[PDB]
Amino acid sequence: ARTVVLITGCSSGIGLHLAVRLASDPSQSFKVYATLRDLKTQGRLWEAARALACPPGSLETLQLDVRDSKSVAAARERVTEGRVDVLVCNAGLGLLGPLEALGEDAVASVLDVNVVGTVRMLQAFLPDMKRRGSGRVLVTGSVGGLMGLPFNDVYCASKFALEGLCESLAVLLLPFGVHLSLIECGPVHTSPEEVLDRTDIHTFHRFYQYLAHSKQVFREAAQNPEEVAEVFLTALRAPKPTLRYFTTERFLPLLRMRLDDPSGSNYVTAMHREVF
Amino acid sequence: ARTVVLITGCSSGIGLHLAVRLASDPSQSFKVYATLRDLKTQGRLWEAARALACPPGSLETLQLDVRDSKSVAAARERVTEGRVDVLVCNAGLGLLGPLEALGEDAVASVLDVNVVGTVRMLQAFLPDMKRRGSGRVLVTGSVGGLMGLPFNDVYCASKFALEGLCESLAVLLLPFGVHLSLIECGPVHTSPEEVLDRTDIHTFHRFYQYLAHSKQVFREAAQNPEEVAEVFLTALRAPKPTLRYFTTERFLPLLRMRLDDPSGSNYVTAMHREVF
Ligand SMILES: NC(=O)c1ccc[n+]([C@@H]2O[C@H](COP(=O)([O-])OP(=O)(O)OC[C@H]3O[C@@H](n4cnc5c(N)ncnc54)[C@H](OP(=O)(O)O)[C@@H]3O)[C@@H](O)[C@H]2O)c1
Ligand SMILES: NC(=O)c1ccc[n+]([C@@H]2O[C@H](COP(=O)([O-])OP(=O)(O)OC[C@H]3O[C@@H](n4cnc5c(N)ncnc54)[C@H](OP(=O)(O)O)[C@@H]3O)[C@@H](O)[C@H]2O)c1
Repeated sequence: ARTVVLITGCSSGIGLHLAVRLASDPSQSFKVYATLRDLKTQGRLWEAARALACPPGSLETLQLDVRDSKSVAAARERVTEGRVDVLVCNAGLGLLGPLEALGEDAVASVLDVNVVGTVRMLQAFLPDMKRRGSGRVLVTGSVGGLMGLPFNDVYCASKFALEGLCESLAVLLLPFGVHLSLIECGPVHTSPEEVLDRTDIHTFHRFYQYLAHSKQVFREAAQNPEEVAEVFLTALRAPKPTLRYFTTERFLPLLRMRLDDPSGSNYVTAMHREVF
Repeated sequence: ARTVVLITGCSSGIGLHLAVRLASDPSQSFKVYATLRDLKTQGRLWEAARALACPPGSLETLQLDVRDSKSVAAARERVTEGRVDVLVCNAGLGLLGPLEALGEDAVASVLDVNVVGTVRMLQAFLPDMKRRGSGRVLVTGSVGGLMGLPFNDVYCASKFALEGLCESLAVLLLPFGVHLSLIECGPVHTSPEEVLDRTDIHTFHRFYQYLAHSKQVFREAAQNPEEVAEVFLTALRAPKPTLRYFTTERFLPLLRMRLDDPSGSNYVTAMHREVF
């Protein structure tokens, strides 16, 4: 039988690229349920699917909004095979700006989608995997869940939360045969007036500096989503997958500095200088 | 003038002990606003305050429920001095059990109180600190925000989120004169039928094992809250405070193992063996 994959957030970026990479695999090993918060956004996915000649029936789209457990449960029921071999929790939101300029609703949304939405997926799909003694869970991670980034406080909070969620689950899941892995990505190729009204002029200036620095890092280091999507495939095919896969080695040095001074002083100084 | 301190979650545990330690300081240097989600729980705080002979006016209680920005803003307005020198974000919730047995509401609450509630406090109080070029923010942290613990998936998610939140803020706040620090605590001295209905028998058994192990760690290693509260004082008086203070060195070895194998495999195996 085919490996059934269900992926969240497939309208663009990594989830879209992974869905068509799997559905178009030359071996035809995978059946992919590409889920999207809003089905009106499915056009790029189908344009990409056609461009890679995904065979008819290799790819199916479902509406699945991870903020609603009813949407999660209805998409689970639509899996005609009655099982999910590979669950990919990829749906996510960014949030950028001075902490005091972020709306309360925008903050709550990032946490609900990024964190509670993955909890909702794991509650809905983990129990069947545990009973079967098999299944693979891949979660899209970020360098921002491993080290704090200025002006990405809430986004980072959310990615760090996924690290804690997944590591805690991994400790239990070790002898169940169910494998969880984070795919740690760096940058991937996928109004000033309102921010200034909500913060001070110095923070606003630092924000500009962050943004100029971010643009340069992206221009120099953003990876193609095909390259990132393939790390998911690598994790899927490992007989004994590790908790974390890194899509690049570029941030490891910073990571090691961070990890080697538990007071946090070396990291805070080094990252302040790197960005500003 | 006195150092004005506002602390969240003062009904018991660390926040209660810190509030009276500060209010009763022999130098009478601090004016403490001890805030509590529900004022009906203030009795132990006042019993402790009397036992340490806090001078009249050294300690004041305000209702402050970090889930509501209106409650945050009304308590801020009650600070008669018009400034907060030291803000202590300590309010928190635990959540223990099999991930599939946790209510959706209980999950959302842990994140809203532990993460969005600290964001709400920082939005309300950081701007005045930044304008003044001074102020200290202390956040109660946990060993669970530094490494994942089985059956504490959502709690850990929330503590890891605070690490990401605070580290991201610290990178920006470096040149503003506003100091943020996490106080990293280990264990501190502060129905089966329903869990079994929501999970499988094997997970339920592992849960028992976790709980027996947890009880032994607590019995052997829980620190007195006076000792933990004093680390907050240490951070407050440091001229150049670090991002993190540890209340104990007991988990550093585990922390270093975790940090030295970024694949996460060594930690997951070691912690599985430690608990089970
Ligand atoms: N791109 C990078 O530089 C980078 C780096 C490290 C990690 N990552 C991670 O990669 C994942 C995918 O992002 P991309 O692939 O990089 O970026 P992307 O295009 O932002 O992908 C995110 C996907 O999540 C979906 N989504 C948002 N809210 C959702 C909800 N409530 N329910 C279901 N789906 C929802 C988005 O769709 P709608 O917009 O239609 O809601 C979009 O399809 C994210 O978890 C992101 O954090 C990205
Ligand atoms: N105790 C440990 O073993 C340990 C270890 C590491 C870190 N910590 C951290 O220490 C902090 C304090 O806990 P303790 O001091 O250890 O435990 P605690 O007695 O649980 O303290 C938590 C305080 O948070 C309050 N709280 C809960 N929801 C709130 C809300 N919505 N608004 C305002 N306050 C709220 C609680 O009051 P109500 O119950 O009345 O809401 C209580 O006063 C927590 O952040 C905890 O994670 C504890």
